[PDB]
Amino acid sequence: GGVKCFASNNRERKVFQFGGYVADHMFYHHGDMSLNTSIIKAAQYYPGSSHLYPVFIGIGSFGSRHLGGKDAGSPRYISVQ
Amino acid sequence: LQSISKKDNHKQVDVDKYTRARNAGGKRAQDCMLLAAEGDSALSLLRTGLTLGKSNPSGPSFDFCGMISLGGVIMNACKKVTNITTDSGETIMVRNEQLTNNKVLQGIVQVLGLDFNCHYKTQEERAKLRYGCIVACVDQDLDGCGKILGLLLAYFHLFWPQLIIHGFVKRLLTPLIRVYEKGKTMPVEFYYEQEFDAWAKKQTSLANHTVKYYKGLAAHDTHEVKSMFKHFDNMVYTFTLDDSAKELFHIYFGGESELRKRELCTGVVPLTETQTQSIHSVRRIPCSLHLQVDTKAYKLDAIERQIPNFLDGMTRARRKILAGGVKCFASNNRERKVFQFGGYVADHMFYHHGDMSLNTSIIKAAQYYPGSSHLYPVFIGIGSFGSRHLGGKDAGSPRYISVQLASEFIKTMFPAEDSWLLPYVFEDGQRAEPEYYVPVLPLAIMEYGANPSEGWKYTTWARQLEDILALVRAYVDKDNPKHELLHYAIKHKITILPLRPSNYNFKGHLKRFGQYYYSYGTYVISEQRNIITITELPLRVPTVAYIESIKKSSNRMTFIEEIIDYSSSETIEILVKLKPNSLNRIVEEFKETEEQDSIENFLRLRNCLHSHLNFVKPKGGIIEFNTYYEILYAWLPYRRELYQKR
Amino acid sequence: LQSISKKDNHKQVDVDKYTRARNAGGKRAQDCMLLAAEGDSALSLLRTGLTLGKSNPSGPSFDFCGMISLGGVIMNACKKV
Amino acid sequence: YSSSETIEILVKLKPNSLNRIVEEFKETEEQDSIENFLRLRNCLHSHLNFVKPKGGIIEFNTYYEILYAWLPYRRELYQKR
Amino acid sequence: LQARELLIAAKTRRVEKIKKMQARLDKVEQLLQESPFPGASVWLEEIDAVEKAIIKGRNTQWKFH
DNA sequence: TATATATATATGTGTATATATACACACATACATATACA
DNA sequence: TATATGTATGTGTGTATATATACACATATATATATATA
Repeated sequence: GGVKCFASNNRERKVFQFGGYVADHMFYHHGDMSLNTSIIKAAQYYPGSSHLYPVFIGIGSFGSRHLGGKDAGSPRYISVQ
Repeated sequence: LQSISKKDNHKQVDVDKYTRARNAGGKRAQDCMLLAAEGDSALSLLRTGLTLGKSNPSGPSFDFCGMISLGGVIMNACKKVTNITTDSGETIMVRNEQLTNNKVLQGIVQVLGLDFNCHYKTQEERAKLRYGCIVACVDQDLDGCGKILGLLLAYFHLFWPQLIIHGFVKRLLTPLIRVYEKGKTMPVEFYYEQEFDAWAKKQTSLANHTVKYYKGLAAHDTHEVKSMFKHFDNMVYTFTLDDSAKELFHIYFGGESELRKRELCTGVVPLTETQTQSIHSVRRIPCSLHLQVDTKAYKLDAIERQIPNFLDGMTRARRKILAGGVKCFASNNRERKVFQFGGYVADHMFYHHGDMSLNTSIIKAAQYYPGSSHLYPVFIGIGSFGSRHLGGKDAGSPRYISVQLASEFIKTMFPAEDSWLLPYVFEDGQRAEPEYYVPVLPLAIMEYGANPSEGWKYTTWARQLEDILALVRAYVDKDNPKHELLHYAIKHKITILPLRPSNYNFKGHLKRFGQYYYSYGTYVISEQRNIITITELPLRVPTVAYIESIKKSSNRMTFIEEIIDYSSSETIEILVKLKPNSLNRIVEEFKETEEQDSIENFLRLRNCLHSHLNFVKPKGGIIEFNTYYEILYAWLPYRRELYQKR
Repeated sequence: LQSISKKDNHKQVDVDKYTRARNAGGKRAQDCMLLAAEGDSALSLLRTGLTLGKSNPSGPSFDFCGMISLGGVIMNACKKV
Repeated sequence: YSSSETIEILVKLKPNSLNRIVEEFKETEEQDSIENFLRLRNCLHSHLNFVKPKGGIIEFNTYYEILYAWLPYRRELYQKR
Repeated sequence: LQARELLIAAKTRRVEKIKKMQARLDKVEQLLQESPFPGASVWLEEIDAVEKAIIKGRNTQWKFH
C-alpha cells in the first residue's frame, strides 16, 4: 500500500491517513490502532532499532534509544514518506 | 475513601510527567528553567533537543532545565473562585474543591514550590522557589498558542501578579509554516496562518515550493530541531504586566459573557511597526498586546469551527466531510469504514487536527434515529449507529461500522454543476472545500442543534417541511396565488404563511403558549392497578437519562415503588408502579395549571422549545437572527444569483 | 492483619457493564440466560435486539435474559493455578 | 548525561570501595569483574523459526541454511522476467 | 483525432450532436429572459426532485432500497 | 553454602476498552437566610 | 414554624485540546524467596 500510495508524487502524509489508505486498499480486516503502531515502528531509525534498512523515511519525532522507541509521537502529529 | 484505596493507588511520584533538573532546589536553583510542555510527544521532542551533547555546545541541558506536562488544556480559576468578605474589611480569595483537586496544577505547585498566602513582593520571598522561571513550550497553532497560554497567564495573574511583574512567565517561539525554495538553503518561516495565506495569494507560480505545516511541535525533523536548539536563548520571550491588563483578563476569562459578546464582533487589530520592532528587539511581551491578538484570534477561530453557516447549515468539519465524501465515492458507491474514510478526508481536504474528533464527527453525521440531530443526513450508515435510549452515544467503534454516500439526495440537494461556481477555501495553496454550499432548500432551519461556543450559544428546532415548500413555491412560482402578497411581505418585513415546528417522527403534542412552544409526552393511567404507562417522551429526551433523572428526586420517590422499562428499539414504553393510596396526594400536592397537567408535572412530561439563532455569515463573522423568517429571507437571493451565473 | 484483610479490603459492589434479567435468582431462576458478549458494541447490538417489542413476539427479551462483557480476551486459568 | 544517540552514564562509588568489588564479583576469563558488576555483556541466542511459502512453519539451524534456501527463488524469477 | 473518428457513422453522430447543442443553446437563451428572475422554472423542478427524494428516503428508513 | 520453590520482565503481532479540559444557556436539584411570627 | 430569597452546584449539545488501559503468544534472564544441613 505504500508503494501504491506514494506513486504519483512522494508527498508525506500523517500516520493515521496512510493507515486509512492501507486499510482501505489492502483489505485489512482488523483494528486501526495496531496498524498505526506497525506503521510507526516500520519507519524508525536509531542505534539499536529493529529495522536496519527501513521502508519509510520518518518525518517528526519517532522515539530514541533511551526508551527503546516507546516514546514516539501520536499518529496525529508525525509523518512518513 | 482515599485511605481505603491507597494500597493499590500509592503516591504517584510522576508529578504529572515531571523530569528533575540536576540543580532544582539547591544553591543555584534560581539559575534554572522549567520547560512546561503540553503533552508527551512534546516531551519526546524536548528530551531529544536537550541531549545534543556536542552537536550543540552552546545549548541548554538537564543541569539547569526540567520538564513537565500541562495535561492538555489548563483549568481556569477565574470561574472557579470566590472573593468572600470578612469582618475586618478584607476580601479573601477562597478556591473551589474542584480547582483544588486538579492533578495538573497540583503538580506545578509542588514542583515550583509556590505558596498561596504569599505575595512575592520582595526578593527575599522570590528566592524561596525551586526554579527561576516557568517557560511554556506550547504549540504554535492557534489553539495552543492562544487558549492554554492565556489560561496559564490568567491563573498566574489571578493568584500571583507580582511574578508576572518580575519576569517569571516565559515562552518559546516556534514556526507554524516553513516553506522551502528549490535550490536555496534557507526556508521562509511564518508564525500565523493568515500571514501565510496573504503571502501565498500574492504569488503567481507556487509549482516548486514545498509548504510544511507543523501541527504540534513533535512534528519537527532532526535538522530542524538542531537549527532550533542552536538558537534557544535567541527565541525565548518574557511577559511584562501592564496596568490595563486587569480589564482584559476579566473580559476574556471572566464569568460574564456579554463583555465577550460585545468585544468579539470586530476582528483582530493588526500589529503596528513600532510594536513589532520593540517586541523583536528588546525581546519582551506586554500581556494586553498578547490577549488582544492571540486569544482574540483563537476565540474568533473557535466561533468559526463551532457555529454553523446559515446558508448550508453545516459547520467547517461537516463541510469538509461532505466535500471529501463526494470526491471519495465518485467511481462506485462502495462502502468504506469510518477510520478509512476519515483518513481520506484528512488527506485530501487538508484537515489539520486530530483523528478521534473527525471520526466522531463522521459517526454523528451518519446517524438516523427518532430524535437525532440530522433529519436529512449526508450518509447512509451501515452497522450499529446507536439508538434513542442512550442518546446516540451507544454506537460502535470506528473499526466496525461503515458509511456510504446517500447519492441521490446529495445529487438533488447539492447539484454538481453548481459547485464549480462557488468561492473556495485554500489550505497551503491548494483548493480544499467551498466557503459554503447553497442548497436548493434552506437546510439551516430544517434540522436540530445545540452547541456552546465562545461568547454565543447555538440552538435550533426544525421546521415543518411542507411550510418551507409552500414558502419557496410562493416566492418562485408566478402562478401561485400568494406570490405578490409574499413579495410585499418581503418588502415590509411581515409574515403571511405559517412556520410551525417539525412534529415528524414525534407522537406527543405541541402547544403555543404566549411567546414559545412547548412539547408534551403521553401517559396512560389505570387506578385499578396503580399503574401509569408512559408511551411518549418530549422532543430530544433520552430514555435512560429521563429514568435516572426521575429517580434522584426524593419528592417523587415517596410516591412510586417500582419502575420498569419495556421499551422497543425505537418506541417508548415505560411502566411505573405506585404505592397504594397516593394518586390523590399527587393530585392535591402537584398542582395543575392550565399549561400543564398534574400527572405531567409529576412525571416531567413537557419542555420548552427555546431557540438561540446565532450563525456565522459569509466572509466571516457572527450574525444573530430573531426568527426563522429572517433566515429564509436572507437565504433566497444567494440561490437566485447562483442560478443566473450558472 | 484482620483490619488489613478487612476495613481497607472490605466488601464492594456490583461490576460494570452488567444488565440483570428481571427473573434472576427467583422462582423461575433456572430458565434465564446470560448472554455474555465480548465488548460494549456487541452489548449495543444485543440491547437493540432484545427490545424488539411487538415486532418479534417469538424472540427473547429482558424478562429472561441478561448481559455482561468479557473484557476483551479472557485470562486462562490452566496455567495460573 | 547521555545524548540522544550516544550513551554516557556516570556512577559514583562509596569511598574506598574499588577493592571490595574484586573479591565479591570474581573475574572469569569470559568477563571482567566490572562487567560482572555492571551487567555489561549479553548472549546472542537465536531462534530461527520462520514461515515458508504455502504456509506452515519451517525451522533452520544456521543462517547459511536460510541463504541457501533463498537463492533459487531469485534465480527462477530472473528467468521468468 | 483518432482514425476511428473518420468514419461515416462518427460524422453522423457529430452532426446530430451539433443539432442537439444548437437546440440547447436556443433553450438557454429562451429561459435567461423569463419572469420573475432568470432560471425560475429550473428551481421549481429541483424543488420537485428534492421533495420526492426526501419522500423515498423516509419510506425506506433512510436506507434507499 | 547449599537445592529447591513460586512469581516476575521484555519483545512483535494481535484481541478488547478507558479519561481530562474549553465553550453557552435553559433547567434541575440543594440549601439557607431571613421575616413575619410562633 | 412555615415561607421565600438569595446563594451555590450540576449535567448537556458540537467542535476543539491533551492523554489512559486489559488480554494472547515464546524464551531467556532475573531478584529475591525458600528447605534442611547443621
